[PDB]
Amino acid sequence: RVILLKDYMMREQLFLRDKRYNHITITSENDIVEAYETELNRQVEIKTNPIFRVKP
Amino acid sequence: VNGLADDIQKMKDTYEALTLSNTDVTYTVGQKGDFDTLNHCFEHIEDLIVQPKSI
Repeated sequence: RVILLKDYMMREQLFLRDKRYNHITITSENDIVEAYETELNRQVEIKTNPIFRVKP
Repeated sequence: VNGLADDIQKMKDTYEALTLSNTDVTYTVGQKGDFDTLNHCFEHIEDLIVQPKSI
């Protein structure tokens, strides 16, 4: 169980690839977790009939 | 002896208040929050010796 404290402000991107994380749960002491300007802009391009680049 | 212990605890609190400058805070107002009403929360903030980086 990963608990984000009330002081945490999201400023980075979490990228998981090929990780079988069935068990992990992410919970916050707050109802809403705000997302501010990410330090490093990592974008993933989706190769689909319409091509659209996303920063998740 | 309890008075001496309370003085030492007040010293802990003063040091933490001084070092609070380079951290950030998050006060929750509500029934179950840190402060009962918004008026209390900004009465506490106005009393801070050193203003933190971002409340």
